[PDB]
Amino acid sequence: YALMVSNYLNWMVRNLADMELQLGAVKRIHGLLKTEAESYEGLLAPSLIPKNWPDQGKIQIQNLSVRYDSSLKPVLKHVNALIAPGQKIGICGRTGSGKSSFSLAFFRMVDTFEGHIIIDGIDIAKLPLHTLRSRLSIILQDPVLFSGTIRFNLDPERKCSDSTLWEALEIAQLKLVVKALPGGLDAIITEGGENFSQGQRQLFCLARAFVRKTSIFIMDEATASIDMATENILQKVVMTAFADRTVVTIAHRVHTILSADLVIVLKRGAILEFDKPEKLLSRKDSVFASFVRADK
Amino acid sequence: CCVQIMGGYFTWTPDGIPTLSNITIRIPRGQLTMIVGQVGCGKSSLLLAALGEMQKVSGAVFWSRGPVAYASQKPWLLNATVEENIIFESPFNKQRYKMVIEACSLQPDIDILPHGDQTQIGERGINLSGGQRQRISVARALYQHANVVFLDDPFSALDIHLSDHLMQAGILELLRDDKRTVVLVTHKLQYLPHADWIIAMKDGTIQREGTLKDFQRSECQLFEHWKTL
Ligand SMILES: Nc1ncnc2c1ncn2[C@@H]1O[C@H](COP(=O)(O)OP(=O)(O)OP(=O)(O)O)[C@@H](O)[C@H]1O
Ligand SMILES: Nc1ncnc2c1ncn2[C@@H]1O[C@H](COP(=O)(O)OP(=O)(O)O)[C@@H](O)[C@H]1O
Ligand SMILES: [Mg+2]
Ligand SMILES: [Mg+2]
Repeated sequence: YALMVSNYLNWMVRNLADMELQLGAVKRIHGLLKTEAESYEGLLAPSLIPKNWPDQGKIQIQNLSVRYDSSLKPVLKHVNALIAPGQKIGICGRTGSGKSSFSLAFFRMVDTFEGHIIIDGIDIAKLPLHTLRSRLSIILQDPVLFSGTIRFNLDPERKCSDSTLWEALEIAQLKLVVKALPGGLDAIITEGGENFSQGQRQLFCLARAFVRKTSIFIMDEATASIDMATENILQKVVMTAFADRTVVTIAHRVHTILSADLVIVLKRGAILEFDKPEKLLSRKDSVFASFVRADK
Repeated sequence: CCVQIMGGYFTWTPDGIPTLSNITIRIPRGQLTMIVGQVGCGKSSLLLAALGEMQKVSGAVFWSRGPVAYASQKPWLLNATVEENIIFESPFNKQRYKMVIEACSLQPDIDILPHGDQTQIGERGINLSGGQRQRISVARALYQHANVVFLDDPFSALDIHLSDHLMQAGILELLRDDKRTVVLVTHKLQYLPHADWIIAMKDGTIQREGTLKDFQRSECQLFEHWKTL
């Protein structure tokens, strides 16, 4: 047994060391198991909410004061806007004005410490966030894709028809391309979209948003990656096919915002004389006049 | 006379269809040229191909290779200092350094950084808007000091303020350099009277080239460019 010990004692020590390492790793994972409160449940009844709830889509914001975290200064404050069904209204401006922030103000992506937003009938402070974003839509500035197929890229579920898939492809000017593809919207998008171009991927994202029959949603300067010809054709087709729908448009191209019902200009942390396009361009006093004149 | 192709054929995979077919290229030295077209038309692919990347089925590609400056169609970055990835292993030049930065007009965004210039950024460093990402990518080729400079969609992220300021300051500085040939592409056509040479392509095939006289022969393409005016 002395031989036994002389043999196995050193293994005992070495295994103590190695398991110390492994348990330190386990403790690391566990210290990560501590997670912050996301607050999915909103203090509102789902029974009080009808199924096709966001019917009209009238939106009235007031004194909406947001900030990403509590430590950071408020990024958008003292803003008010009653938005009717208003088939297409526009928001634009220079960078950093908080337009993407305000886009994320709907989905409660931001801490919104002061103020509130009313979707028709109700605030934002009480919905279940899952229910919240389930019944709306958005087109991110950047295109982000999914390793899989067009079926899976558009439909995480399967609760859709290929007819509507081809429809969304067409109204986004993709079906024409896809016809040339041998997959039959069954090819493989590899690693976030390394097969297609920047604008191609942005188009895919647009269409994916377009899969939803939602009549109210928003876009974050989606056309920035898109060239002029497809820009015109796409904005026309989406305005027509969404003649009923209420879309809020961020535009890194004011030439696209010249068509919306209302134009919303953000300078630093609020709107400066949101109005119809014709009035703002003929008054010249708004800085959007300079925005459209520098382009011409 | 510089980098050019005679009847270029190019493809991503040799088993599939040839990406580029019968493309003929020419860029004069010390000239600012642009390449425009449709989305997915094949504009970045021709460029990557000119960078030895794409499997050419056929064609001859004559050069002067050189340490061609480059900014990808999407911004990329290293996991190192703002100054680090901007320098990209070059002899640090305060003059050239701040000149490039004020060209990209990144100084306000550098002030807002916790460590300003010596801020470690990246997948390990701190995240930031793709606008700064794009401006830094452009600065990579700007401060690169390379003879043949190259850009891919440096304007997508930026708004018109920063686009104008960048192109004016930086591109006018490039054309202000003696023979620092710089090639790019764009999604807006307003600076097309500011381009020297032009390449037009659609669906993976060149269409036209030539600044003023070669354009005016097209009523269709030039009315298309005139749709925005
Ligand atoms: N990494 C890749 N591998 C295989 N095929 C690609 C790859 N990138 C692009 N393609 C295909 O080659 C064609 C040409 O794309 P290209 O690289 O020219 O993009 P682009 O048109 O310059 O970008 P944009 O559409 O933003 O102008 C596209 O139709 C695309 O489907
Ligand atoms: N994730 C973030 N964390 C902290 N601040 C942010 C974040 N995203 C944006 N901001 C701040 O919000 C302002 C505007 O943001 P955003 O709306 O995304 O850009 P833009 O106004 O150009 O669309 C910027 O000044 C930026 O500093
Ligand atoms: Mg934004
Ligand atoms: Mg490209």
